[PDB]
Order: sequence, then structure tokens, then C-alpha cells
Amino acid sequence: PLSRFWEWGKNIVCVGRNYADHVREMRSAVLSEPVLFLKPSTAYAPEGSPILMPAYTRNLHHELELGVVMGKRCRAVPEAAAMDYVGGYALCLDMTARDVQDECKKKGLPWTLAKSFTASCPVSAFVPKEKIPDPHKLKLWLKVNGELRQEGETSSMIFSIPYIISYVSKIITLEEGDIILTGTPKGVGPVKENDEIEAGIHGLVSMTFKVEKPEY
Amino acid sequence: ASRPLSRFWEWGKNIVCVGRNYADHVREMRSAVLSEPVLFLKPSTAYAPEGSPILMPAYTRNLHHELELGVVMGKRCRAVPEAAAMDYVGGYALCLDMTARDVQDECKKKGLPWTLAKSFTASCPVSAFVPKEKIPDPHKLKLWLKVNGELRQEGETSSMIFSIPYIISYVSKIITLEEGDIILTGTPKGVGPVKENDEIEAGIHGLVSMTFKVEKPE
Ligand SMILES: O=C([O-])C(=O)[O-]
Ligand SMILES: O=C([O-])C(=O)[O-]
Ligand SMILES: [Cl-]
Ligand SMILES: [Mg+2]
Ligand SMILES: [Mg+2]
Ligand SMILES: [Mg+2]
Repeated sequence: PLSRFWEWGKNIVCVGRNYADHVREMRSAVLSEPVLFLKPSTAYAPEGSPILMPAYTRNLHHELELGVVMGKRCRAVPEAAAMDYVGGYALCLDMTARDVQDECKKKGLPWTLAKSFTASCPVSAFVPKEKIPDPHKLKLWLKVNGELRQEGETSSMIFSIPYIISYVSKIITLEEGDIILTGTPKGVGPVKENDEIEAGIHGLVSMTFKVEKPEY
Repeated sequence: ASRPLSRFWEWGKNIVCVGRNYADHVREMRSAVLSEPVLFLKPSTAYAPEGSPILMPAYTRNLHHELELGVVMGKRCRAVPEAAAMDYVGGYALCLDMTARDVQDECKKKGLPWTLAKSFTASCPVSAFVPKEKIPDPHKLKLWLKVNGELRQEGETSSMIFSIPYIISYVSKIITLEEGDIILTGTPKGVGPVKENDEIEAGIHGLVSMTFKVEKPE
């Protein structure tokens, strides 16, 4: 079932630079097409699993994002058909080792250690598509230890969800249960061991995660 | 329930790739080896088993072949020591890390992800599964690759800068590996372009071979 998509889904695709105010806080520039990177299936941390800090970062950031879960195999589809391939949604955190990412960008290296480590994708319960007639009218929020740190409106996305789906599908075929993370609004920032993150989509879902270090 | 490793590309979730693992490839790229292997990812839909085409992306004019040994995981592998790492291997496959090299040069220059260069649909042509029992030492293999009958790449897995047990241990500490995940262990020298309708043949001497046609989609 899609209600447990993180258990069997193979691929995670992430969009970068999709909120103008996040682009500004990063001091980057918006390109003509969305930036894409990948996370492995073992990046998923469903509720009840910890956010795990990698030992090689001293600057682990939260990033609040809407995930789009695919309901059917999606290969090179037009924008106008792209929503037909969506099964539903989930709220994700694109946990990011920001210090590692800065080095990767500077040296022209892959973004893997910065973005694609174990438990780098905390994920909410699945929200069926029927509950979200317009994914560009959602409000996202995130708290650390009870204090609000990120909020965003999906109406602020530079690239629309039907564009993202179509764009990704032409580069990488998407299977049933693959997710696309659609980028973070402004307000990214560090977390430390034992922080409690609470996050949600207003009116639809919330989730709580503890930041931990590996006990192995 | 469980599915056979003989068809790992059909159900396996993740592809992890090592960069800069053969000194003579590093030289031809004019790069440098770091203290640790470079890692990048491919999606499950990068897999092109025999009988499927290599698909050229529309956005490249310089699609390169890269000949690599793949290590297929047989058991869930989380943060394991080097000395235990081979216990987690199920077997092997020969892969091509198809690379849009023009796109990769731009990505490096702009500090962007290597995704469009490395991680597109059909970017991982893959041989038949070779069970671990047939390869007691994966660092004593000879790899070869032909384009239209002409030899273009050959390599010896003894030349790997980082060993397979090191790579598995290193990767497992960063990214937990599931049963049926593959690790591509890097290319020897001789990478080069292919064009539409080229025939690629490749093999591990004495163990496996495979043939792929280069096509454009639909
Ligand atoms: O680059 C990113 O990850 C983003 O914009 O969310
Ligand atoms: O960087 C690479 O792809 C390699 O060395 O195989
Ligand atoms: Cl990358
Ligand atoms: Mg995957
Ligand atoms: Mg992000
Ligand atoms: Mg390679």
C-alpha cells in the first residue's frame, strides 16, 4: 500500500532552489530548470525512527518540504498529464550536512555526503491525493523544541508540481512509490543532538522526530 | 516475499557508484584521488538489463562508456567493519556507468549535483548476476569492453585504489545498504564516446559477457 510507501519504495528525487526566499538566504541564483539530486531508500526515517546525525558534520540543517508520491509508473510524461501519475503526498525533511555541502559545491563534487545519508529523509504519514485537490495552496510549518523555525506556502514554488513531475520523468523514470521532494522555503537552520522536531502541513498531517547519534 | 539475486535489477532499490578508483582513469580525467572514495547515486530505473537498450539523453552530445565491476549485496549492511564486509556480499555483475560527460563538466564547474550527468534512465547497463561462489577474489578479475568489435577498455581489478571490503565498509557507515543494492567500483582508463546504433560488448574474462545497442528513446 501507498500508506506504507517508505517501506517498499525504491527512489527519492529532490528538487533544489524552488523557493525564491530560500535561494536568497543561500546566496545562490535560480536556474532555468530545477536542480535535482537523489537520496537512497535508506534515507527514509518514518515516524518512530530517529533523525541520525552523521559523524562528519558539525552543521546538520533541517529543510521542510512537500513530498509528491507517485501512484503509477511515470516515464517522460507531459506537464498536462503529470498529475494523473500522482498517488498522494507526504511531508519530508531534507536533512542536510551544510558544511559538507559547501565543500562539495566548491570542489565540484557530488552532493552525496551532504544530502544522501542514512535517515536524511524523515517522512510523515501518506496523504492521499483526494485530500489535496491543490498542492500549491498548502501551508507548511516546523518547530524545534516547541519554537517555530520554518514556515512556507507552496504557492511560492518557482516550478510547479506538474512541471517538476514532467521534468524529472524525462530524465529519470519514476516507479510507483517513488517520491519527489519539492524544495524548502526560507528558514533553514542547524539542529543538535536531542532536539525535538515537530512539523506539519496545516490541516492535513503532523509528525515528530528526535535528533540522535548512531548507537552502533 | 524474497526475490532472487539472479534478477536483482528488477527489485533492487539503490545503486551506489565509486569515483576515482583506478589511477590511470584519474590521470586521463586530470582529477586527483582524495583521502576517501568519491560516491554518487543512480536511481533503480538506471538499470538496463540485457535485452534493453542503452538510451542516449537528448541533452548530451558526449555520452561516454565506463566499464565497472558491480558488487551486489546479499544481506542488509549497516556500518560494518572492513574485516566483515565480504560476508554481506551476494555476488557480482558487470556494469557500464554511462555518463553524459559534457553535462558532467558543467556540473563540476558550477558546483551542481552530478544527477543529469550520471543518473538518468538506462544509465546502468548490467550483466547477468554472478554468484559470489564463482568469484573467490574479486581483485583478480580482468574486465574488457568493445565498441563495434574494437577493444576500447580493459582493466584489472587488482588496480583498484580502494578495495571492495574498504568501499563496502565506507559506504555502509554513510548509507545503509539493503539486500539487492549494488556498488559500482569505478572504471579503468579508456573511457570514450558512443553514438546511436553502436554495439557495446563487455565482459569479465572467464565469467560473463553482455551486449547492448545504443539507441535514442521511442
Ligand atoms: O536545494 C535544496 O535542497 C532546496 O531548495 O530545497
Ligand atoms: O568517476 C567515475 O565515474 C569513475 O571513476 O568511475
Ligand atoms: Cl550528486
Ligand atoms: Mg533508489
Ligand atoms: Mg532541499
Ligand atoms: Mg564510474
